[PDB]
Amino acid sequence: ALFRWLSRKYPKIISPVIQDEDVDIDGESRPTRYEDPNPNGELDNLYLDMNGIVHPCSHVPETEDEMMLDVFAYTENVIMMARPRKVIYIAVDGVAPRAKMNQQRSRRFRSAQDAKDANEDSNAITPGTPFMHRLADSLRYWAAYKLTTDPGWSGIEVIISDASVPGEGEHKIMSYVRSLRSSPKHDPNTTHCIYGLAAALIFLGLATHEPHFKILREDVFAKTPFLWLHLNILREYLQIELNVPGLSFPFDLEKSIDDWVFICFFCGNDFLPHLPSLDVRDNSITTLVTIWKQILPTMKGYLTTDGYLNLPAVERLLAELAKKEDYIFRKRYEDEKRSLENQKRREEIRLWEPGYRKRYYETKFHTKDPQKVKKIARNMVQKYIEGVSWVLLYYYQGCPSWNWYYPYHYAPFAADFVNLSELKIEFVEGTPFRPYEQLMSVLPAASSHNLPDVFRSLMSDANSEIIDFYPEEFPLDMNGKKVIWQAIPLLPFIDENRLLKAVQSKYDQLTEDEKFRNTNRSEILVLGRSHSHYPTLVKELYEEGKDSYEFQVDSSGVSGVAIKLQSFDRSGVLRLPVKQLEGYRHYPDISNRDFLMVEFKQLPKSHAKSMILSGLIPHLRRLTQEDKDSILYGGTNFENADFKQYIGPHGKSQYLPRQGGYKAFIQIHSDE
Amino acid sequence: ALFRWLSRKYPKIISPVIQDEDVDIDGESRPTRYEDPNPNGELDNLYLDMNGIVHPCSHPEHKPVPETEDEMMLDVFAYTENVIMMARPRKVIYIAVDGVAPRAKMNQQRSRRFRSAQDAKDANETWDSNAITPGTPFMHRLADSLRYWAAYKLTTDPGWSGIEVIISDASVPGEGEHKIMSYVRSLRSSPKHDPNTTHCIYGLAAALIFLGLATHEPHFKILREDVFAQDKDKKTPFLWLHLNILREYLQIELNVPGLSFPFDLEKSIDDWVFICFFCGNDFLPHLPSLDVRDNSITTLVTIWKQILPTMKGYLTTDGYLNLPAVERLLAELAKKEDYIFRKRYEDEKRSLENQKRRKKNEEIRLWEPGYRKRYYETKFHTKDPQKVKKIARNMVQKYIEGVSWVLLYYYQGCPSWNWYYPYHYAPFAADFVNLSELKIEFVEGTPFRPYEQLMSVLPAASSHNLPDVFRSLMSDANSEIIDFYPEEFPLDMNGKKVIWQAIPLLPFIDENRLLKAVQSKYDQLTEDEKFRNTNRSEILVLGRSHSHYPTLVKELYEEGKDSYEFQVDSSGVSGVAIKLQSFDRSGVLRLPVKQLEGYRHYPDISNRDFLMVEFKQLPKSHAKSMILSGLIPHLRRLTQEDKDSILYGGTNFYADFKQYIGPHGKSQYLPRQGGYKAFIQIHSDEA
Amino acid sequence: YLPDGDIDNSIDLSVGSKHFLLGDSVELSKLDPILLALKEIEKESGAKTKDRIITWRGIMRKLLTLPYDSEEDFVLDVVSFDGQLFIQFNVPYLKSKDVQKQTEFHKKLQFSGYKFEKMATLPKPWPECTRKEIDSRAKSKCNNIEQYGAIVRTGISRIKILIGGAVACTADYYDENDPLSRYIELKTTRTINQYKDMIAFEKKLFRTWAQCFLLGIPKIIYGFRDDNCILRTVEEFSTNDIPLMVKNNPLNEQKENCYMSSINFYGAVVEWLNESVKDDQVWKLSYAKRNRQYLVLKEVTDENEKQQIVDSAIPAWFKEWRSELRN
Repeated sequence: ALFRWLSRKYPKIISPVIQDEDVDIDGESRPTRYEDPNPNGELDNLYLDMNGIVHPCSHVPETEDEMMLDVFAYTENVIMMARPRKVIYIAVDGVAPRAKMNQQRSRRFRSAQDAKDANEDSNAITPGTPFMHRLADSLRYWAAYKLTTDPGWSGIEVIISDASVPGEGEHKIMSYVRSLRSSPKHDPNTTHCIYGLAAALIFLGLATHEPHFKILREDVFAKTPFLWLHLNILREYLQIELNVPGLSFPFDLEKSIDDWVFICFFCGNDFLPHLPSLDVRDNSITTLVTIWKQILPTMKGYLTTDGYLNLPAVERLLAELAKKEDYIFRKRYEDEKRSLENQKRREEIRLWEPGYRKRYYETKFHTKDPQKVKKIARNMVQKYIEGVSWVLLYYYQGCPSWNWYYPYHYAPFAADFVNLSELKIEFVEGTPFRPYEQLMSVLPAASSHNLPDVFRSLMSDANSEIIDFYPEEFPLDMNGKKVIWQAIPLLPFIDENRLLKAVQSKYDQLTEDEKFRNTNRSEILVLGRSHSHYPTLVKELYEEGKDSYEFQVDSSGVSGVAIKLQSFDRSGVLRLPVKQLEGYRHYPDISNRDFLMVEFKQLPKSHAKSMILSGLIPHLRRLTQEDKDSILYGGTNFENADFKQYIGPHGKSQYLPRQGGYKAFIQIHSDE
Repeated sequence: ALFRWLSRKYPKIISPVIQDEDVDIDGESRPTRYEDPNPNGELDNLYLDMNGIVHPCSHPEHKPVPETEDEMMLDVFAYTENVIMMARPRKVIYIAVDGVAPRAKMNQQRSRRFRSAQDAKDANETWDSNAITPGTPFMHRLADSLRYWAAYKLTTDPGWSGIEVIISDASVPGEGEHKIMSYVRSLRSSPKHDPNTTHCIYGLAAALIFLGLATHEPHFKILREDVFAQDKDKKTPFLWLHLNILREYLQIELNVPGLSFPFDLEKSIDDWVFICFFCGNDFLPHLPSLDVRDNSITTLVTIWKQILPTMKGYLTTDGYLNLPAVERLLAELAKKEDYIFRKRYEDEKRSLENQKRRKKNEEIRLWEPGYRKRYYETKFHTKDPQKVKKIARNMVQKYIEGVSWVLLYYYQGCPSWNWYYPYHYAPFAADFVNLSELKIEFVEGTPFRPYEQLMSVLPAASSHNLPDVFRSLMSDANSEIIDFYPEEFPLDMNGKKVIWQAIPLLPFIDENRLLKAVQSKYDQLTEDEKFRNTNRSEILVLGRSHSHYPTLVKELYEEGKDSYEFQVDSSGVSGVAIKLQSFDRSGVLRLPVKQLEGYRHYPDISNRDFLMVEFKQLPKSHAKSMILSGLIPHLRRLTQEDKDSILYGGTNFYADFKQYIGPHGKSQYLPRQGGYKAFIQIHSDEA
Repeated sequence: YLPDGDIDNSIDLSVGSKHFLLGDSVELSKLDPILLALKEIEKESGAKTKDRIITWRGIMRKLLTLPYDSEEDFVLDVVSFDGQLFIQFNVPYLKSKDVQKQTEFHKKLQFSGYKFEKMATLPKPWPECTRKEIDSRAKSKCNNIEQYGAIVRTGISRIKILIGGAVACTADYYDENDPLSRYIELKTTRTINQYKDMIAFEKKLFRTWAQCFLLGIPKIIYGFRDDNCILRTVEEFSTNDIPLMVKNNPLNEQKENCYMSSINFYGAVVEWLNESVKDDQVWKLSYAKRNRQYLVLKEVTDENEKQQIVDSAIPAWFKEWRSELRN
């Protein structure tokens, strides 16, 4: 989807990964050693999104123990492929916010329908299943083994955030990087790298405003090859593309990026349905940015600041978009008809016809009272704006509400967003649901086996008080390309107040093992025996009996608060829970003398500001004149390069040699 | 050329002419009388361009083959009758013939004239198409021939009672469509002018579209042939060119939002017209980075749109430039110069790969960096940077003169009949810097005599047209100006596609040397040639049954008046009228064609009914540019579809409506908001 | 001169309000201009004109509007020097009008009217009027002193009346044969948005039609300023068309045509004036807003008020001028 447009419009931000071979150094035919220099380029931190490995599709192992070893083998490959040197963050989905619950019900309920017609586990990955518990302890063993059995892993921390940790997968990564920026000692040249598949990661890399960033993913259109996605390269495009003249206020690419990623969230996101006149594959992102730059000189400020909206500014933005959809709807119907006879030569609304606004709200809501339409179409704007505010905060200030959700299946037209300033926005943070509450609110009727047996009565019984929330069949509102490719599974939204009363009646009937799985916890952290902090923490957390010790920017760069782990025993031995299988390297048990497992916690939250740090060293520029001229004036247009250097902070000067600087004067007059 | 771009970008402008004849009125298909209502929409004025008809060479695809002058005169008369019939004017006929051209023009057709001689010699191993020029004996026979036709039509057709015909033969100084422009501006300075006087012109040049916007008369159009299927006995289809509808287009496009100064569409059009004069014209070579075929007109429009919000005003005002304003436009364009050079070079290489799948030394390499230095010493053959720097700056100064001289030439008449661009090439947009420091001036001068132009425009292969006395100073090697007459010249190919579009490098004619020799030959010229070697004033011919026919006779034939300030009238003509010499309205106007009975008979008429008077324009005034007072707009053709499909269409290159032609309604203003009538227009019929 | 683009540009009518000076009505509402005009009329004619009623358009329009627009209070001198009734405002009443003149909203309205007049005119004909003075109309002052006017010899019943009139501006030039047709009167009011707005509009058009029809001015260009003193829309009228538009309005179709009644009442008033005073007898014609039934035609006496009124209204220049006229 988006990735193809990014590739074609921006060609240089994508590059192949030099996996080299098994014997990386020739001459002596030395096999790949971790301490060897990385051809891809030196890297400091690395974040893993475990979803891309736990659910790699490829539609195959069938039992849990079959693919645990496969996961370890594959994960070990990607780590070697990048070779982080400071920190390894492992992110696993927790209990996601209520907004994503509804967008997740339609995902699972559709698969239930995909099961029914197939009849004529893939749903065990969700947090709270026993498969996660086996997986959660599986990572702890792998982290301990790698550190204590690899010379190259002496000074690399590993932070594990299992499914027990509340929050979405990437949301854990985003909150962690922001916490590192609140420490005044933070090094502004810690190159990052995050591995994932979702297209939101490209935008979210720019949210951190860390220029030395990159994303790792395998080639979708292809040992599997992998593609580097250099965000620092992309920032060079954006600061050229978004540099428009005649501004009443000074140019600020940092705020420009914030606005740029903001408009990319109307075209498409995972919390709110797209506007009826907006389609990602129809190059709608170019439509908004073109509109955005035309109107930009008029306003006195940018659309958003540090994730906070400027309602007068956004009200003006889509105003001229509300004067284009008529042409857009006409173009869609015309091109669709033109496409109809293309292969031949070789209704309710009629969006192309005028007055569609009356038909759209009348048909989609099965009523035609003008007052009712006015009430609904005005209430849509208030809710839709709240979500955009909620999403923008969710990517800059963490989760601002654990219980908010969009209560309607369709988006308003571009015209209805008027009188925005009169609207009021209020959020309540609340607490995320327990994993069991998250399960049955997203698991369909065909996957009760993951759910504990006690709660199955409220799920499948016809006399269940909440059976209305569980329909076997639902209408499929087409509203899409041909039939079901984007069908809307119209499902009554779950009432929280009714739901919470019923589920808590079965807490007393669960086992202690499952009760242990019905509690939110905090992430952990491990340390090598040869690591610098191994004596320090043991001296404090195991010799002085310290309850909590506070960190700062250190040798690895990690920060936060460490607390002794009660379950951890210094004299114990960790045993691999997965039964060893042939064809794989046996993993021996290791005593706790060679590592330490300490509970971890981040710094207190603060209002993060979106501008670059101080002392930041910028790399070179691949963009010659031809590179940007083809973008500045190219309009619509249809590999080895250099990665050993031109990745990290090349040079040692924070500033650049320009104008009358003494050093700059030397070079310009050196030639003359 | 650009007409195709106008058709593609603006589709609704073109419309077919309803060439309906022998209408079956009341059951009889009788011939259409001139007084019958026009199905094309009513018309007031009609400005012909005889240079749009008199070219046997302009249509060589068929075999007209005009051998005898009588045949071509009869064909011209028939064609003019046909075009007037399908047009049906009602007030005034203006007949324009190219006169003595301004000094900055014949050089542009010296290349064309010498090319016609150059390829003719190579073709040796057909009528003299080079005879159509002022001062030749042919025009003298043509000038008087049409005067008979004007007299004939007035005194025979009952529908020509109210028509006034104004004749401006080639003896009248000034270029053809420059005469039309000046004439309308004189009618503009009369306070009694009618703002709803619909006009139209028959013409072939593409500049007529821009000039029609220059006059700022909304009720205007142009008469034009099909030029679509004519490439291929039966009537050739014609196309209307509704400039009033085009004004609706440019109003939408040139409405850039967010301006520190109020929007003014008629002021924007003046800038828009000025935009189309770097991309292409026939007084200055185009910029090396500009090509109309490459849609460069769309380019300059884009840079124009981005620049305006920063600017405090418009580039030009009433034909006078704002040098700081144009400087920003030119400087901004200089950035795009590098990109397009490589883009043009790559695309043709990409194109050449397609045929490969199917099947003065240049070497500047504009697509390679550093071309700016390499460009100049390549052309001027001097490696010294000081020589290049001096030449490059000076040559920019002349170029700015031309783009200033041409703007006045289309808005305030010819400002100078001595200026001419002294270089064969245009400078890059980068060289357009420090413009505000430059100074500009002009001198009106005097027109060349019709013979003087002939030696400055005829090649060595057409000594017969010029008087035989001057052949010694023209073709013989002993002539002091023979250096101006080379048999062969170096055609600088300039890396084009075909030789026909190259640059015929010729030495520029010295003014003093050109005329000094002529003054030694004036004495021995014949009186008939001497009379043909003198420029005169235009002629107005008036019918007997016309309303103002008695008034002129009352003063110019009874009171012995000399000058009568005619001012406005029923036909709308204004100016000063004088009587021709001792000419009497008692003789007979003979027919000099010697009709062969091949086409009709053309009976001859005495000088009793009609009357001709020497005419003259109103006194010259500094003509401003805005719409008049009391002007009534026509019916809007665009309904919210081409309004949007041109605002956001970007690239769209994939039954006549005369009801939209002419003024509609009687209100000067459109009913909007609270205006009683507007309130009645919406509220009264609502309830 | 006003193209549609200017009213498309949303011109502001409130700019430069503080610069709006204005003269006093005491010396403005004086017959001295008409007196001078008649002075040359008898200078080259050599005999007194048959005209009897001589006054300004304001009195005539007020008394025409009286049968239906009676919200006016005034006092009129009825001096009858040399058998020619020189009706005009009572000069002591003019001083009292200064107190009656009194605020700020009304003055803002007059400034809006005069700014609209200045914006939609030209000191010179459009051809010869150079661009600089075209784009300088908004930067000039608004002088309520200098005016262009003419004397009109209208007629009712069997009496010839001379009326002066402040002509706003001619249409496109000055026609030397029938100047009345080319004349235009400029007025502006609040934009119409409901039925009450158009009713007040109709009353304003009634009084404006009375004004122009007494002066015989065909064209009416009528501005529509908004709440905050900005022109929004403009539209034109013809004098003869006004009654037909008024009595054939589709919206709020609902009595009779007040125009004929007003004309007949004005003719009766003229008959009353020419039948009441015999000669050289000063009166005071007045009407109270509470009267609503009658007209107060009282004569002044005591040989002091009469003499001072005669001297104020008619300067001795005209009085001595008639002396040689009788010779």
